[PDB]
Amino acid sequence: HWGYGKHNGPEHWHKDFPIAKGERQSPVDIDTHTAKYDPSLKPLSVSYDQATSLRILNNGHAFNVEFDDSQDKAVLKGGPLDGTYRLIQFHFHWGSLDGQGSEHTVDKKKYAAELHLVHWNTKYGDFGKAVQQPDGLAVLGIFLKVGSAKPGLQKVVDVLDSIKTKGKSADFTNFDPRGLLPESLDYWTYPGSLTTPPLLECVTWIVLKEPISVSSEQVLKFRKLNFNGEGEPEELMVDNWRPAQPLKNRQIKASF
Ligand SMILES: O=S(=O)(NO)c1ccccc1
Ligand SMILES: O=S(=O)(NO)c1ccccc1
Ligand SMILES: O=S(=O)(NO)c1ccccc1
Ligand SMILES: O=S(=O)(NO)c1ccccc1
Ligand SMILES: [Zn+2]
Repeated sequence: HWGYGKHNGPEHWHKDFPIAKGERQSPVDIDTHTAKYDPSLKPLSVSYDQATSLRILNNGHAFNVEFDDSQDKAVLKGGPLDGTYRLIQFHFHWGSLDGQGSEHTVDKKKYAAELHLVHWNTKYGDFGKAVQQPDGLAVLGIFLKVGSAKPGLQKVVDVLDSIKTKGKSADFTNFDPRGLLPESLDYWTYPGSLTTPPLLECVTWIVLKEPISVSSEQVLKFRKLNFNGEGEPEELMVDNWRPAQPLKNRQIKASF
């Protein structure tokens, strides 16, 4: 199936997922000098105080920290969003080297990794129905740069050896996603899509300007994960990022 290898990578996805060449695909390069401040944007509200993480899973593409979304425990509101969006899971995209890893770029600059907190519009009832709507999802993207260690990420880092291969999962309760946010909520927003197949165009992207810093040791542990399942030839889980796609007929707005 799809992956990030030479024969099943981003350049091959379109054959099974035609929308890969669509009109609102993600990620995109964020040209800071073309994005315009938008006064109509309301203050962004990230309410993760009642978040309930459940477990962490290696799905063979990345690892997802899943949350209980049967109620409005962890939600995203405001900004360019209408209504309430429920956090369902978060994951990262990273590279084999510190100079690459992020999916979105800023003035062509690539970060070592990118965090994606996925939320679905509660007016659609469930994630499944949400991915059938143009405003069904909202993903908060956060860039990671190598520097000082990020305390709030260590818990994730230390559980990774228990989910080394595809299909493995482990309990991951009481994790606070607020520990992964930067001080400032300044952001850029634009209409986009999932950056992984099925590449559905149902996402309102909210990408924070301020990156969080993680240590070399922390990202190094991300790179020890496997794309393969237990017992198969080892393929390190690195460079699981989709490159920038054509912006086409879209405008990126800045909250600042
Ligand atoms: O998911 S894909 O990249 N679509 O072309 C793929 C490539 C090779 C074999 C199976 C799937
Ligand atoms: O797609 S997932 O991240 N892993 O299965 C998920 C998380 C919460 C609920 C359903 C699915
Ligand atoms: O676009 S993503 O944030 N990363 O590909 C995403 C992944 C799974 C489900 C929704 C969004
Ligand atoms: O574009 S990718 O397929 N995923 O990031 C890639 C694979 C190997 C090296 C760089 C990029
Ligand atoms: Zn992602």
